[PDB]
This record gives sequence, C-alpha cells and structure tokens, in this order.
Amino acid sequence: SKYEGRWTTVKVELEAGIAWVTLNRPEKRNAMSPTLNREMVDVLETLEQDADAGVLVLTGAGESWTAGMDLKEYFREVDAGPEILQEKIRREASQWQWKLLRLYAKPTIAMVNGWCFGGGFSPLVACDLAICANEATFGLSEINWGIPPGNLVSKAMADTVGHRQSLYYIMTGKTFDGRKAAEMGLVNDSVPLAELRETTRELALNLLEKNPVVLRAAKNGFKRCRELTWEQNEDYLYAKLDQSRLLDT
Amino acid sequence: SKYEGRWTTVKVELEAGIAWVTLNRPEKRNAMSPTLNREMVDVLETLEQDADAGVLVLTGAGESWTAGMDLKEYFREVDAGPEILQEKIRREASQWQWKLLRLYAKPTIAMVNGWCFGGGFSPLVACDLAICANEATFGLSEINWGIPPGNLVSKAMADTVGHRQSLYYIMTGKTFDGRKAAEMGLVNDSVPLAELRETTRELALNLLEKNPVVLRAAKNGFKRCRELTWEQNEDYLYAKLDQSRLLDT
Amino acid sequence: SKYEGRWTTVKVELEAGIAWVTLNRPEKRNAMSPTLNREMVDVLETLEQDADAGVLVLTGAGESWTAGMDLKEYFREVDAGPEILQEKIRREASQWQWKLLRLYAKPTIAMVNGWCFGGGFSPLVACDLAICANEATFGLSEINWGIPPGNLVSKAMADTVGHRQSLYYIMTGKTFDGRKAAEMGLVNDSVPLAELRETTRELALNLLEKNPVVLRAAKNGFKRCRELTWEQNEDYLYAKLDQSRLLDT
Amino acid sequence: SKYEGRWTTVKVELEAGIAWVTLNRPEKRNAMSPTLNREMVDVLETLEQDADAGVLVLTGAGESWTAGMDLKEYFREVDAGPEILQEKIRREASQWQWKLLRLYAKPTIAMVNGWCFGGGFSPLVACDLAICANEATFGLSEINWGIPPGNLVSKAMADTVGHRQSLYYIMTGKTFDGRKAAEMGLVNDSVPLAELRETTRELALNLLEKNPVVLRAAKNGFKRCRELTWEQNEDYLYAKLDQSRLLD
Amino acid sequence: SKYEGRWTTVKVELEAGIAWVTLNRPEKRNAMSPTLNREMVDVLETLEQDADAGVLVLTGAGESWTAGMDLKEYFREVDAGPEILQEKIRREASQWQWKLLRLYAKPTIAMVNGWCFGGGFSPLVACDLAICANEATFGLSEINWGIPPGNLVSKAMADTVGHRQSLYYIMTGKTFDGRKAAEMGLVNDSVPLAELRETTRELALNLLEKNPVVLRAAKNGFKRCRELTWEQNEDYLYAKLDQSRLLD
Amino acid sequence: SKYEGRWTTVKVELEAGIAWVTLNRPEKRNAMSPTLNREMVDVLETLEQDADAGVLVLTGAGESWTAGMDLKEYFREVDAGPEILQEKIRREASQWQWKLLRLYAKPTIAMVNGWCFGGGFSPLVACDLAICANEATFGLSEINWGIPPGNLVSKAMADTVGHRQSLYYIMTGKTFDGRKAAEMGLVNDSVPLAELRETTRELALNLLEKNPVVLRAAKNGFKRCRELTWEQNEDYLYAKLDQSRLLD
Repeated sequence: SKYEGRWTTVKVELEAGIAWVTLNRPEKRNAMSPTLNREMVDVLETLEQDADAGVLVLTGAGESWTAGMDLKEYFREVDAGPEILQEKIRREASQWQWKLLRLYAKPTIAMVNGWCFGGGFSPLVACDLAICANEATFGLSEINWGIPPGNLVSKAMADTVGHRQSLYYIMTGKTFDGRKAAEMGLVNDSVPLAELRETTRELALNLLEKNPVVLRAAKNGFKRCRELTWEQNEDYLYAKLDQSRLLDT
Repeated sequence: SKYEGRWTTVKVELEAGIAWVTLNRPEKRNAMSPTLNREMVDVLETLEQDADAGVLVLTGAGESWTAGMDLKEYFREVDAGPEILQEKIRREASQWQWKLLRLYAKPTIAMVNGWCFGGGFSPLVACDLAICANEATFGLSEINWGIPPGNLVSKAMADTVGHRQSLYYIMTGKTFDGRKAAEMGLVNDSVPLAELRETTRELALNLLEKNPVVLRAAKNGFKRCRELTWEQNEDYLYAKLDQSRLLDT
Repeated sequence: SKYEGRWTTVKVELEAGIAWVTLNRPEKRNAMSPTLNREMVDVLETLEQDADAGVLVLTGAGESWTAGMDLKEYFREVDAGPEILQEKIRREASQWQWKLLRLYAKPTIAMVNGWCFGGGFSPLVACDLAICANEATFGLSEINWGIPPGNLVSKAMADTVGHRQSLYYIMTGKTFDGRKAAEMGLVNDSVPLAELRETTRELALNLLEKNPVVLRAAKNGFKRCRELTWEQNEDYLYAKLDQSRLLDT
Repeated sequence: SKYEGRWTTVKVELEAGIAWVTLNRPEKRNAMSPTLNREMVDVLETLEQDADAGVLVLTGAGESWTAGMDLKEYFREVDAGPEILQEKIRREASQWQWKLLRLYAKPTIAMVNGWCFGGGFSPLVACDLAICANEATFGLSEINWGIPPGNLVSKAMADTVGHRQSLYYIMTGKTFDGRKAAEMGLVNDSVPLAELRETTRELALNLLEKNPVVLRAAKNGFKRCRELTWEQNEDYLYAKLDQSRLLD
Repeated sequence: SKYEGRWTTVKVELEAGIAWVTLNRPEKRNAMSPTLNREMVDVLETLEQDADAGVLVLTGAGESWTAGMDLKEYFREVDAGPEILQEKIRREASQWQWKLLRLYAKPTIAMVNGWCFGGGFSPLVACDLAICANEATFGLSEINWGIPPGNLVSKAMADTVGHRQSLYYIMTGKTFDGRKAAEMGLVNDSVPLAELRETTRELALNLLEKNPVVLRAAKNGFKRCRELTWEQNEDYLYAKLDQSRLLD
Repeated sequence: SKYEGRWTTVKVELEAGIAWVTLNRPEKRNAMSPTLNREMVDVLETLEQDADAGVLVLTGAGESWTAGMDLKEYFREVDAGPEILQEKIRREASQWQWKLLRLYAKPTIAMVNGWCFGGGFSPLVACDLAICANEATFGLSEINWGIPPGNLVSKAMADTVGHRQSLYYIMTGKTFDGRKAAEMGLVNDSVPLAELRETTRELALNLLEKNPVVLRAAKNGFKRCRELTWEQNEDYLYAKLDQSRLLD
C-alpha cells in the first residue's frame, strides 16, 4: 500500500479514487490521543495533495468509530509540560477535526461503524456526509464525566440536530443508536452494518464523478452560506460560482 | 382578464382576491430567461399596488413549475454585451426571485405542479408557504452541469432543509419527489396533483381573511427574526408590533 | 410548604430537589398579567439562590398551561399610566419569560399540561426541555386577534420549528395538538396527560444527578453556540469548559 | 448634450468618462421628492450600462447638496393613496440612495457643495468617496422635526462617524461644517468651495485609470468584508479576487 | 429634597428636569461594591418612572468618578456564599452598568470629574454621551491586578476606541488624561474641571428640548443599527420610526 | 545564537525575553514567497513553545518591512503544479499572517522600519500593537497591479482604518507615510526611524512585566469581543476572565 506503515494510530488505503482513512487504536476504541491528532493533520494535508484521492471516508478500526478524546494520553502530555502545551494540543485537535476537515478541498464522508462518543462529534459533522450502522451507538457522555462538551462538539450538534434533541442529549448524556442518529439529522442514513461499506462506497463513487472544483465550491459554499444573510449571499454565492469557473479552467 | 396578454412569458389571473401567477413558457419547462425575469419584476411591482390582489400563488404552465435558468437565452444575451450586462441580468433574477418576493408586502404561496430544478429553489423558498404535487420532481442539477448552485439556491436550501440532506442533494444532484420535499421541510405539504389547486386555494383564502398589515408584520418579522439574537429581537419584534398598530390605523 | 401563600398568581412546591412552579390563575387559563410577570421574576430570582432547588418545572393550574398575555389586565395597567409604563411592563414580561429563564443557572423543563397560546411560546422555548400532554392544544392566535406575535414568540418558533411550519402556524393561527408539537420539535416529547407528571419527574431527576456547574456550562453554552461561528466557538466553548473547571472547584 | 432634458429633477453631464450627476431642484434645496427618487433610480441604471461613464460624481445645484426628504411632496403622495403606497415610496428612496448606489458597479464620489441634511446622509455614505466644501453645512435635523432618522441615515452615521460623535449629532440635531465632517470621517476631505470641483475631478480621473472590474471588486469587497469575520473573509475575499480574474 | 437619604452609596438631585446621579463613596473613590450595584439598579428603575426627570447625568463625589470594582466588598460577599452568589452579583453589576443603562428610555450623560478605572468603563460607554474634565485620569488597571477586563469593559472600549489604542491601554494598563479620552473617542469632549458641570448642564437642557419618545427612538436605534446590516436596518430603522410615531 | 542559520528567509534574535523576528530577503524587499510563508509558520510554532520568548517583534531587514507577495516565486510554484497547490499556498500565507498570529498566545508588536505594501497589511494588523518609523511608506498597490487586495488585507484595513480612508487607499493605491499611518489608526505610533527600535524595545519590556496568561486573555478577548453583541460578551468576557483564573 502507498501509505502502508506511515502512521502509528491511522491507516490509509486508496481504492479507485477513494481514500479510506481508518482511525486505528482499536484496543482503545480509537480514542483521539495527541499523537492521533498530529498524525490526522498529516493525513489530511498529505491526501489533499494526492491526485489519486478524490474522496475521503473516515471510519474506525474494530467495533469503534471513536470513543472520543483519550483522557490518559492528553493529561500525561499536558501535566508533563508548561501551560502553553494545552494551547498547542487543543489547536492540533481542532486542526484535523474541523479547521482542515469541515471546508476540506475534497468531499468527505464519515462511515460510522460503531461507538461514536463525545469529541468524535466534531469530525463527524465536519465530514460533509455521514452513513452509520444501525448497530452504532452514539452519546455525549461529557456531562457524566463532569465536563461540558469540549472543542466544537456542541456546535456540531447545533448545526445538525434540532434544538430540543441537542439539549436533551447534551444535558442527559443518554446514548442513541444509528436509526435515531439518522432520524435526528446527525447522519444522512443508517443501514445494517453488513451494508455500511457498500452504501458508503456507492455514495463516494457518486461524488468522484463530479468536477472536483465545482463540488468544492458547492459543498463549502453551502456550509458558509448558512452563516450569511440573503443580501450577503447574493455577493458570496455568485463569487463562489465565478471562482469555480476560473479554477475549473 | 384585467392582465390578459400583458406579459409574454407570464400569465396573471385574479379570482376573489387570489392573484394566480403562472410562469408561462411551457415548451421550455418555464425556464427563467432574462425576459421572464424582467416581466416577473413588473408582475410583482404591479400586483403589490393592485388592491384586488390579497395573496399571490406562483405556479407553472404545463407539467413544469420551472426547470430553472434558461441556459440558451442567458448566454445569447450576455455574450452579445459587455461584462456589465451580466451584473444587470443577475440583479433582475434576484429582484423578482427574492429581493421583492421573500419579504413581499402580501402573503405568497408556491404551488409546485411539476419540475422544480436549480434556480427555481430561490423563488420557491422566497414564497412564504409552498404546496407541491406528489407527482412533482425536484433537483439541484447544477453539480451535474458543472456549476455550483447560483444566485440564492444554496441559501434557500440552508433556510428550509437540514444540513445533511441539503449537502446530499447539492453534492449528488439526485432528484426527489413531492413526498420527500414535504418530509425534508422544503414545502409545507405534498398532495396528489388532482388536489393541488384546491389545497392551495383553501390556504390562500385562509390568508386573505387576515388583516394584511398584521399578516405582513407577522410573516416578514419571522423571516428577519431568524437572523437576530434574542436581545436584538426584543427590540425588533416589539418595533414590528408597534409599526403594525400604526399602519393598521 | 416553604413558599406557601407567598405569591398570588404562582405556586411553588419543592420535592426532593424539584421546584414545581405552577402558573396559578386557572379561571383565567393562567393568562400572564403584569402581576404574574412581576411575581415570576421574584420566583426565578428566589429559586436561583435556593440550595434545595436543583431543577425547575414550569406548569399550569387546571386545564391550562398559559393562554398567553392577559389582555384586560395589561391595558387597564397601561392606559392608567404615561407611555413609560408600557416600557416597564414589557421589560417585566421579558425578564421572567426569557432574560432570566433562557440561560437560567439551573436546568428548566416546561411541563405543558393544556392550553399553550401566543405569549406562552416565549417561556416554553426559554425552558431548556419540554414535555407536553397529547391532550395539550397550542396556537399562535395573535394573527386572528389583529397583532403579529409580540415579545420573543416568533424567535421562540424560529429556534425550534422549521421555517415552513413556523410560517404556516404564525400566518394561519391554526391550532395543533401535543403530538404535532413533538413532531415539529417545539417540545422534546408528547405523552398521555396521565403520564405527563411521571415523564417530567424522571427527566428532572436525571438532570438533578448532574454536576450543576457543568450542566449550566453545557446547556447554556449550547444555546449561545448556535449564534457563533465555528472559529468563534473554538474560543467560546473552550472558555466555558475552563470556566466550568474553575467554578466546580 | 447626451442627457439634456431627460429628467425633471436631475441633470447629468458626461465628460472625459466622468458622469457629473447634479440633484436639480435648487429653489427647494434639492429636497428628495418621490419624483427625484424615481428619476435617480433611472439615472443609476442608465449610467451603469453607459460605456462612456467610468465614474459618477453626485452633487447639488445651487447652494445645496440636498436638504433631505421633501416632506410636502412625500405626504401629498402617501396621504392620497392606500397604506401600500408608502412601501413603494420608501423602496424607491432606498433603491437609488443605497441599494443600487452603495455597491454600484462603477466608482462613486459625493461632491458636497453645500447643505447636506437628514436623508442626504444615506447616499452621502453609499457613495464610495466624498469631498465637501469647508463652506458645506451638515445636520441630522430629524430630531428637531420630531422623527428619529429614517431610512439608512443612522447606519450611514454608524459606518463612518464614531459612536460618541454620531450620538451627539443625532440627539442634539446641531449643525457641523465641512472641516468637522472631514475630522469625523464622514468625508475623505474638506477643501475650499473654490477648489471643490477641480479636487473632485482630479480624484475621478485617478479612479478612471484603474481596471474597472478590479476596482469594483476592491471597493465593494471592502464594504462587505466589514460585515464578515476573518475566517469568513479568507473565503469571501479570495472568491472576489478569483471572480475579478475571471471577469477582467 | 425628593431623594434625600434614600440610598447609602448614591445621591440623586433633581432640578430643571435633570437627574444628577452622584456615585457617593468618595473615601473609597466611589468603588462599585455589591451594595452600590443594587442601589444603582433601584435608582435607574425609580428615575425611569419619575415624570420630573427627563435626562440623567452620572457623576462621582470627590476627586473620583469611579475607581471600578470594590475588590474587598465583592470577595467578602462571594467567598461567604455558595458558587451561585457570584452569578447574582455579576448580574447586579451588569443590570445597572449597561442592561438598563445602555438602551435607557431617557437620555444619559456621563460627567467624568476624576478617576475612571476598570469597571467604570462599562457605565461610561453605556451612557449615551460623556464629557470629562481635562484633569480626569483613566486607566484599564485590570492587567496590573492580574485579571483581564471583566464584565463589558473590553466591549465598551471596542465600541468607542480604535483597535490599536484599545489594545495599547488594555495590554499596558497605562493611564491617560481627559484630552486623550476625547482624542480617542471615549468621550464627546474634555473641558476644564472648572467648566465641566456648566458644560454638562447646557447639554442636558438641550436634550430636554427634544420629544422624549423620538429621542429614545433616535439614540437607542443608533446603538442597535451598529449591529445590523444595511438590509436588516432598512426594516429595523423604519420600524423604529413608525414605532416612534405610534408612541409619541 | 539560539536560532542562527535555522531559516533561509527569516532571522530570530532572542534577548531579555524579546524574540526579534526579522523578515530576511532584503534585496527582494522581504517579499513573502511560499518559502518565507512556510518558515514563518515554523517560527511562530517554535517561538510559542520557547519559554525564553515572552513577546514577539516582527520587523524587516534593510529598508523594507515587506513589499508584500513575491509574485515571481508564487506563480513559479502554482503554474508548475495542479490547481490544488494554490489552496495549500494560500493556506500557508494565512497560517502565519493571521491564523496563528492574530490570536497568538504571546504579545506581538509590528516594528515597521520601511516599505509596507499590499499583503504586508495582514500580519501588520494581526500583530497586537505596531510602531512605525516616520520614514516608513505604506501602500495598497494591488489596484495598480490589476488585482483587488487578496488574503485578509481588506479586513486588516476594515479593522483599523476608517471607512473613507480605507476606500481612498484601496481604490487609488496612493502611498502614505508613517505619520499618516498613526493618524489613521493603522499603527499605535509613528516615531523617527532613529528611535524606532528603542521605542519598540521599551514597549516589549513593559508587556513582559504582565502575567502572560492574563495578557493573552485580555488582548485576544478584546479582538473577539469586537465580533459579539453586548449580551453575548457578558457570557464570553466573564468566561475568558474565569478561564484566565484557572490557567494562571
């Protein structure tokens, strides 16, 4: 494999234009350690410039998507350093989870095969589209660990899940399954685990057929237009269209 | 008819306070040409001052609502002119599609009888309310034509359709039927085509019974309140209420 | 009872950490008079500092939650005074309905036992969570009384109910039942009236188990994050997390 | 001349690529009546498509720039008609004063020769740049007439004049001269009335030296970027740059 | 007098429609304790409904306007009680300093006679207009005490003082005098202390000449319009005008 | 020295807790090439974790601060590669110029010794504070090169320079000197070039006297509070204060 052995906590496999990105700490339910965060920044920067990768799928090894932030590894790394290390460690989490990922140049799909807890909600929603297994379990367990949702988790909910349901799951920390995730709008679809890869693959190959520059303008302009008024968007959306026409040539 | 023969690409029929506005280029699936855009600006300005029109219904001739922007006619008109003509042609599209229509002084209803593609999404969502036929087909085909959604189409989606579904339909360009449109929140209701006119008419006549000044304050204040904080809205919404009381007298 | 006889238009009963707050003008369907507004400001300020109250439930006496603003009492009080009294009376309505309530230090639940009309929508949505009876009837009757929705009612809808449904109910003034309220996202759940208290109580006791400072950061940070960009929220949400850690100690 | 006798309340002189637009009701201090608003919409739409006009200068006939709204002619039109006529009249005022003018495709300069009161503040600030005479007199007289500022007047102030000075002039309705207008940022520069036209003409000719599509992207993108965050602007301002490159 | 001995930390003198509100802990530089915050909420609510008060002037007893938060009395109240007492104490500070004061129904003027430090910046900017003595001394001393500015102090700066100057005074904690306050836009004007009261009184009497409902719409609409786009403001500012017409 | 020969286009001198960062392509007026952008990302990340650097000063070698983008080296890299290389190149420019720099954990000062054109405006304004020489010359030359300002240049102007002056300098591309930069608020102060370094050093040492965590909360909270309403800021600015107290 082009990327075999390159990262310790992540695996990347290219197949016919699809970059399958697997969070790969299965014994730790792919908990996002500071090492995983630095490696995932490198994965996204590398795949952005890899002409053979037209779409990214973000999935988890084993029975986990990600259980969220790795408590042990964060604090061993923070407590060993001055205050300023926490600022860098948070930036590294943000950098892959949404600063590069949410407005990524290439289309992105979360393939949620299992556990998706806490911090995993940020990259889940930064990913453009999402398919889960029926068998997947989700939760915002932060409240039961004595922290409010950290990083962009609460905004990830605010963008995808209705006000009342967002507050219910944030406030109670109750778990929910793949069907509920799809019903609430957190993902596009929930399917049996045995059909997850094929469902994700057909969507990925659909996106691969689109003009990349046009798809980028369309998906990323939509995300930004949510934040702008109609008068502001007249200007912004026509600028993205004209920008698309320049960069396609 | 009061408005018979007045416009070449649009028909207007008044019935008991209802202004039935028909996009009328059926052989071209009511594609929005620059002529249609200029005529629809004139229709909205004329009907605003017509005391006999209390509610507007926007519908399409034949099996089409609108197939979106008329490619042929736009480019024949643009390429024949200097750069500055494109700015005017875009303003004319915006002017009827949402600058006058979204915060129109009178209540508006889209009666979606058939095809609704691409550019049609802007006036669809500018219209206050919408009823479609089950038999209607919708799509954001722009991505498959090699352009991101132009004008206010992506914002029209952002205001009515959940994040994940909006991105799915923008990114894939997949079509969806009237039932899906209603399920996603793009329209208020989907009914059999044979019940579309009657369903629309009963809603229109309901709106006609309301105090016009109060209905205007209520519908347009709602659309603006979405953009404002709660503290800002305390001020704005009480100002709209007091404004209503002045202008009703 | 600790609070027996203390307020003329409201009753408060503490049970094992639950502050049951009952709007108590049943013969007037708990219409919100200026007296009720001043008393409810005092209830919220008092309960904020009552160590024995960990969660608030807002409910209505009799077959009513609240029928909305008390027309008779508002105008008897306004017309008897100079212009400046209307500014004070509106501030008092806002103060309890959402300025204290929406970002209240303690978790809040609306227990909607019956009629919820017009002005009641503001505290309904300021409350974090909401359970209604199937038997409850809701409506935005303002349009049929010749006023647009006053105070924060239209924003309360904008935050919880989809664009098309919000406009339909604001523009038509049509009533809807508890099941529809839950379907549209106005409340978290609709249950038979005979199960309303128990459903509300189990949710309240769930919230009581959480660390109060953490629950406050989580629920109130979510409401504020809706208003902020992702870049702004990186800063704000980590500040709320760090603030939580300081104030928990 | 090209536009002679075309409009009853406005004069247009085109020379060397400069469209000199003169508000032309001198005996009424160029008060903005509903007729002047409709004619000014037509003027801006006409000049936008005039390939021989590269820059617009907005000025007043006589000792006035504009005294603001023509109360008499506004109330004659509104009180005549149904409630809904006021919606159209307000929209016509907004249409020329800033909906077309603030983000106009061509560079715009206000040349403030004299009185500039109330409603005149909206097009004053919609204009990209502004030079006034020292002899010009400004005021937000609305408060003394018993109305708060209408249309976009208060926002025109908020965009150009500091919070304290804006509130002082809105609340007191006191007048200020050209030098004070320049000191507060309401205009680029205050010069003697004797030098106003020549100073304005030199600026207009400088702007005509620029690539029109590029100048449009630069000026109108600046106005919009004020409303957007840095992260939003990374996207928006690169999109305007790439749009310029396509349209040039 | 009408309000004699009513409040322990504040004095109110009413004359000729002017409510002179004096922060009254001179020996403690009028430091804002929790008691002064609760009394100031009561003062503003009381004066709002006082038909004989048309304009408020906020000033300080002695050589101080306000030194800012009373650290000693704040920490005595908070450290005594549960965590939740701090929420109430912060809310009381906000309630008078800007939640009631910034968009107060009556015109407001800060009359800055002396020291104005830290927390005093919030009500300073909430007040519509402000005149200071040249002899007044200002500072954001928070940085030298080991806290960033609390409550709305940093936003008070952001609304009135340029980015660079705000950051310089926040980051360094250096003091500045009345002339520098006026130069930066923190106040309308700096005048000699000998002329401060008479200058303030003349301004207050000018504001009393205005229609109170119209003045309220004009001043408070201006503050809000800063937050809204031009398109939003077309709707909002016409709604405030029509609201004025109804309420007048 | 600690950072000798580490970067090809940048020099870092650490002394007395001050990291003097010199853009170091003097013969090319310190033009910002893609290599300088990548090295400047590394410089800021390196210095953030350097416990011996408490304050950063950004300056230029030779008679330039920075002439702005290196057109030649940018177009050599982009035109070589696929479309997607331009995304990475723009991101690298943004990364050091403001994504790391505007809300940097340590206090930052721009020390503008000479030419500051076009793209240089982004890091100029990202820097917390700025002092220039009187002899420094500024310009937004983009318009004369046929591009609107790219990256965050127009927003840098919008945050620091009044609407009218911003538009004048963007639309005309005319140059201005150090005194005009200070007058417009683009910088804190303009001093003679002979006194620039010593003035900058005294400011840097003042900032080093502050609690670093508190200073970070104060400066970066101020920049953010500009974007938020008063009600939003009551929440945000108290959260930054409580966050400071935890992290100190």
